[PDB]
Amino acid sequence: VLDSKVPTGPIEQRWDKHRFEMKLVNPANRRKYTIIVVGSGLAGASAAATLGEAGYNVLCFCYQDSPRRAHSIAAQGGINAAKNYRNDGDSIYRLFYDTVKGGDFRARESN
Amino acid sequence: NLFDMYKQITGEDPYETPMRIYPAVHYTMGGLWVDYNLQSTIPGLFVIGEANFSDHGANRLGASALMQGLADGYFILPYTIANFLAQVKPGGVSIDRPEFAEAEAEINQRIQRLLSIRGKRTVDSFHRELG
Amino acid sequence: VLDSKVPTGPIEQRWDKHRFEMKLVNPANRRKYTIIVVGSGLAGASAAATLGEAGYNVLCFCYQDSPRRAHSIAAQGGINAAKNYRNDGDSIYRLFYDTVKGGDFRARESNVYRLAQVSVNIIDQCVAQGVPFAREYGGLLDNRSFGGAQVARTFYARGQTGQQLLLGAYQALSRQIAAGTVKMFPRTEMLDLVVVDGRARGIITRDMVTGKITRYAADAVVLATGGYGNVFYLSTNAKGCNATAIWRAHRRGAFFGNPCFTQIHPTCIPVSGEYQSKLTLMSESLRNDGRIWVPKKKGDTRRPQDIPESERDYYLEERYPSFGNLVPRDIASRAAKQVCDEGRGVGPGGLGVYLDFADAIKRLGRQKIAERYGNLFDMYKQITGEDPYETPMRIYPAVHYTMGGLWVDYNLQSTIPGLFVIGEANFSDHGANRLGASALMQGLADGYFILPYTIANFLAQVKPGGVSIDRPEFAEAEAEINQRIQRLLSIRGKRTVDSFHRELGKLMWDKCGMARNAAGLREALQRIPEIRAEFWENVNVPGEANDLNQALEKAGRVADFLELAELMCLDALHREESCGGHFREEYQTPDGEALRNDEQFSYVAAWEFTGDLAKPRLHKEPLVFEYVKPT
Amino acid sequence: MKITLKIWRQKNRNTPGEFKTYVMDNVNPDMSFLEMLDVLNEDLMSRGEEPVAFDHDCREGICGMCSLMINGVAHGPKNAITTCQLHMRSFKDGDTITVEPWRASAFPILKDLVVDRSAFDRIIQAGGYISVSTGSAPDANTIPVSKVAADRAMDAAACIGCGACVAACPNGSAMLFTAAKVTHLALLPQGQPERYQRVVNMVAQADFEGFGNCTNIGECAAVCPKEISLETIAQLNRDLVMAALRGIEPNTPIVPA
Amino acid sequence: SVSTGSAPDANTIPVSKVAADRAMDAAACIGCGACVAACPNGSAMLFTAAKVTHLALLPQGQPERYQRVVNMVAQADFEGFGNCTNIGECAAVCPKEISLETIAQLNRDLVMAALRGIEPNTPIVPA
Ligand SMILES: Cc1cc2nc3c(=O)[nH]c(=O)nc-3n(C[C@H](O)[C@H](O)[C@H](O)COP(=O)(O)OP(=O)(O)OC[C@H]3O[C@@H](n4cnc5c(N)ncnc54)[C@H](O)[C@@H]3O)c2cc1C
Ligand SMILES: Cc1cc2nc3c(=O)[nH]c(=O)nc-3n(C[C@H](O)[C@H](O)[C@H](O)COP(=O)(O)OP(=O)(O)OC[C@H]3O[C@@H](n4cnc5c(N)ncnc54)[C@H](O)[C@@H]3O)c2cc1C
Ligand code: SF4
Ligand code: SF4
Ligand code: F3S
Ligand code: F3S
Ligand code: FES
Repeated sequence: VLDSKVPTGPIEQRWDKHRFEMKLVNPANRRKYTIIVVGSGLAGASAAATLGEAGYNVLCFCYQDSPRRAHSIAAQGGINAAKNYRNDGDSIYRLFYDTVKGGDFRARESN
Repeated sequence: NLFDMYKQITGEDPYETPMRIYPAVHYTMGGLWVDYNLQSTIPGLFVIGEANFSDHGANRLGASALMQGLADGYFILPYTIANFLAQVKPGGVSIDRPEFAEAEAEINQRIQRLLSIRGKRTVDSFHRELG
Repeated sequence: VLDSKVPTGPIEQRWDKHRFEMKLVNPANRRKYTIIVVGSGLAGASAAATLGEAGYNVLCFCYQDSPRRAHSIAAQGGINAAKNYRNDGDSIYRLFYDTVKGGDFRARESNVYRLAQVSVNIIDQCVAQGVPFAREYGGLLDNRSFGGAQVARTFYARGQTGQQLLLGAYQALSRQIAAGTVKMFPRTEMLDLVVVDGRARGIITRDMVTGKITRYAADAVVLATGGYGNVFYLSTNAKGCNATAIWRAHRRGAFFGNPCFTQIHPTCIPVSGEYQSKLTLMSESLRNDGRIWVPKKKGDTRRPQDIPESERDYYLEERYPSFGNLVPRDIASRAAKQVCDEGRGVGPGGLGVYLDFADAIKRLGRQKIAERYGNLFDMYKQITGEDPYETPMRIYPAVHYTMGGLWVDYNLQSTIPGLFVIGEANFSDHGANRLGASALMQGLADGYFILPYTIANFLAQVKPGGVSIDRPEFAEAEAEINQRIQRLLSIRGKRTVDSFHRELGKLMWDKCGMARNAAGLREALQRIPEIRAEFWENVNVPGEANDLNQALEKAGRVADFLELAELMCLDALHREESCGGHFREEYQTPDGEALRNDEQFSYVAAWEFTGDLAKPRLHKEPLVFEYVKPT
Repeated sequence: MKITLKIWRQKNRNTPGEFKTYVMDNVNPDMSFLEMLDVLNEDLMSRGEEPVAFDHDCREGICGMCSLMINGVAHGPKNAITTCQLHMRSFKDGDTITVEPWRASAFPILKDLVVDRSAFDRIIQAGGYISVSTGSAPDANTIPVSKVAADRAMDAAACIGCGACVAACPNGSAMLFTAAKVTHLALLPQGQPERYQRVVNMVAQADFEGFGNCTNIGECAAVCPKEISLETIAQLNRDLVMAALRGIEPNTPIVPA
Repeated sequence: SVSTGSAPDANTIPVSKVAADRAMDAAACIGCGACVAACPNGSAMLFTAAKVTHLALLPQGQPERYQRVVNMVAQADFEGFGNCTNIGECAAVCPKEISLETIAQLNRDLVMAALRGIEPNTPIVPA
């Protein structure tokens, strides 16, 4: 059986509640852990960089000559954010609604 | 930029001749199922970016895959992976375990079998038929 | 009856709700109010600077040469904030939870949440003021990890964070002194609190250069006078740190909240003789890469490096096999005091234990150990004359912080209306154990972002002025102060002030220190009045009143300490439980940890001065935990 | 150790002072200098004499109020420390140690070894700050400060206000203190809006308080407990030249209260 | 050198459209190495200069720019690349038409860093 492990309560605080309720590794104890990151795209490079900053031992892999040759490099359109820098009604809730309706109601709302 | 690139790739100016287009598969919002912690069914295996199903549903919006990859990398996985790692002891598994040897033997046998077939069809021929 | 005056509703909005429901003073009406701020440390300097910026007339006092010479200039560790600049799960709720659990569920929740919630504004203000916090190479702020936290939420300015925080607060205070809103009176010691019509309406001070007794009147009085950790003679505090202001306010009607709640520091450089009274503390992290031991033979005259391993008593390794070499501070320090009391003589007076780094130096890189503890090792070699790389470093526990103090409500106001206590001088929101880097944040929060609102709420409900220094209350307080000074100067006894202070501190460290029991506290409660009578009959205070008489200031401070110690011992005997720094030997887990009685002792003990030093009146303030359940 | 002490004894500001000799038969090498003075004071009190008065709070080299001219050197023979951080292992048996206050017109002597360093307070009050009020600060990470600039500003900001630069300066100048504060605030982006005013004001205040000028001698840097460099004075000089080019004139001096 | 979580609001620091456009012109470097291949000296000057110019035209790259150029230039020496004779074959074959103005900007940065006495750090040795 699959446990999505989504938090309860209002959706606007769920992540924050989850971040409080999930355990932490001390910065001194992070050097004891090794994390393998297969992939160096936007996700992989972001993850490896952040986990190396945190203090973990990261093993990052890619099949290309360089980590920079991942296919995220080929993306042409921009990146969305719910900053409402244009005064056009955008919000985090509007982006969440747009992504839930655009995915045609086939994904978990909390994510 | 689009017209110059099209003229570079095809050799035909789209200002006079029609441009030719054809649909192609672009993205896969399927992938390994992950929970809210971005963890798959295997404990300790985390799938991020396009490799997991996650939160694009049946249709990924524009400019949302870069958003999702950068979100998983920068602001989600650092928390959920620490949540997983804080509940286990560090170390305790080396590459000398029998599981590593079994996986390595399987990989070696697969590579040897692939190199030893010596058939009359290329790899890309089979990939083209499959696609 | 104590009214905490905490707001209702969700804890995340309580402060905002309170800030809306509080009364306000118009900026035009602020010039009609005078506020006395006794103290110029982080709390006092921040408070006086903010109140001068607001437009009040501020009278700030300190006993030092300068406002910058206060304690809290010596704070080495950083200052915490719930900014999550490190992306490691930190939040305002996590800081509030960490502080409630760290204090062993012995403080009000609303206070702790408000402190954790304004820590972020504190850090913004300090960076704006020019506090040279550590930056990363990209130009942005750098965080490090402090004890009691699994996150990196500490902002630091090299190893002198408290100096730079106080320098920013003192620069704001200097700006307000230049603006004329604040009147600074350095080298002036508040000797009494004047209460008119039940309100704290003034103070009686003594200028310690000319000896002049002056009376000042104010609409409100703030006591940012720091902690009373020098009641134990041997402590990490500055030599002038005292309890005179809070004890005088307590005798005037302020309730002492949990006086027995005292903190210790494990790693402090021991004294070289009976003359020394200050123990220079060293980061608790020094222990992380060191081992604590003493020679098995009490009469070992050999060099500690020449002692064989089989001839070393590596206690905390044989004792407490679980969590060895990183035993909690209280357990390790109680063990150290027991070992030194048994009789070992590893230091000059025998009060010290060998924290050696030899095995860590061999195991790790000596260059990496240098990068870790270079400044600490250089300071230790400067103070003791011994290189910690070869010779083991001697350490001994010392009293560091006092979580107790005058009881204050959510408005930071004591049981005397118009008297506000901030910083270490009050009990407030550290509970039974103050987390690392939380006293700096508490002082700066009280100064910058809490007292400006609550003092305005108090002042908006009273008329400005109406009390001058010619009132009979001022004359009575001044006559009492003059009589006390004359009596101190006229005893002409055989023992010095420091002799009595040393005896009192020895008794307090032996009985009301880190290991407390009923019999020891009762012995101390019998001995304290005897020491007080011997002081008042046989102390030598040379010099005159109208002169720079440092012996007179020390005598006044010790005279207050002798009365405060009895209340501390009574509070410790009262609390039939262990919590945080308060440890009763008869209430503990088999591991030696503190065992709380949350059914019967889940409250704040505020003690009322009843005219009898042996029988103060206990007032319980019940504690309810709705967000951080005790466990 | 047997130590002879020639200590300045002055009754008050107006009374003329003189050196009094005190012989300490047993001095611990591990004893700090201030602890040795404490033992001497206890002996004097027991003998019926007036104990020596000296300023001290922290005994850690951070607060900055220990201020003793020991054997001709501010804060004693050993450098990069304070009077409190100086221990008797820096001396020998039979040594004679001359103990003095800070000698400066702007640092009046109030007692045997206690001076009045409030001129430093008034130098700070004359612009040695950032005129930012509580509640108006932006996010702490909005303005980037390079690690080099932050490190240099922390090097200058590490100033305990002891006045030993004034005491060791042949001219009695507060240029190291003033230059340290000017450099600390001028190396950060927050101190830019006032810096050219601030230096002028501060320099003028140091003139108004009665300090001398700077001959670029360098005893200030030699006796500084915090090893504040002479680059702070070079930075203050650059700031003052730039402020003169901009026509910046000093404000009214901070008069004592 | 910015860690994750410490970034301020995206509009806190203004970058002029001209500086942003020039830094995007330099930042458009696919790291193909064709500048090294077409350079008669085998020099990585166009790649290094493009990165230096991209990070030096933005305010966020100001805190560590004079160090960075020096380090980067030193690394290009350490790795075995040649020097720049200002020939321009690198710019002639660049897929992204990265100009020689990037190399002039790198040169200005290196001269300014030399005036400030900036010393290169320890080279990045291979793993
Ligand atoms: C042409 C194109 C244009 C796009 N444009 C946009 C756009 O404008 N906006 C948008 O939001 N999305 C866009 N997308 C989608 C989005 O960019 C992708 O989801 C993106 O590739 C996700 O990055 P990723 O980190 O998940 O994986 P990738 O970027 O694909 O990176 C995968 C990484 O894993 C490594 N790897 C893979 N398999 C292995 C293996 N077996 N062993 C070791 N390493 C391995 C690869 O080397 C690579 O480093 C576009 C996609 C394409 C194809
Ligand atoms: C070595 C050391 C390191 C520390 N490190 C840290 C750390 O990393 N983090 C942390 O959070 N805390 C730390 N602390 C504790 C903390 O910095 C301070 O001890 C305390 O919390 C701050 O006190 P305060 O601001 O309330 O007042 P104080 O700084 O104690 O100042 C009180 C003021 O009252 C004035 N005053 C005037 N008249 C009187 C009178 N009659 N009686 C009394 N005072 C009078 C004094 O002159 C003084 O200026 C450390 C303490 C020490 C000793
Ligand atoms: S500059 Fe140095 S010597 Fe002068 S007051 Fe500051 S710390 Fe003391
Ligand atoms: S040729 Fe142009 S795009 Fe390729 S590496 Fe050199 S500078 Fe970058
Ligand atoms: S010694 Fe004096 S002359 Fe200047 S450099 Fe120092 S203030
Ligand atoms: S061709 Fe070569 S010499 Fe310099 S300008 Fe280009 S790298
Ligand atoms: S007593 Fe504080 S610097 Fe010496």
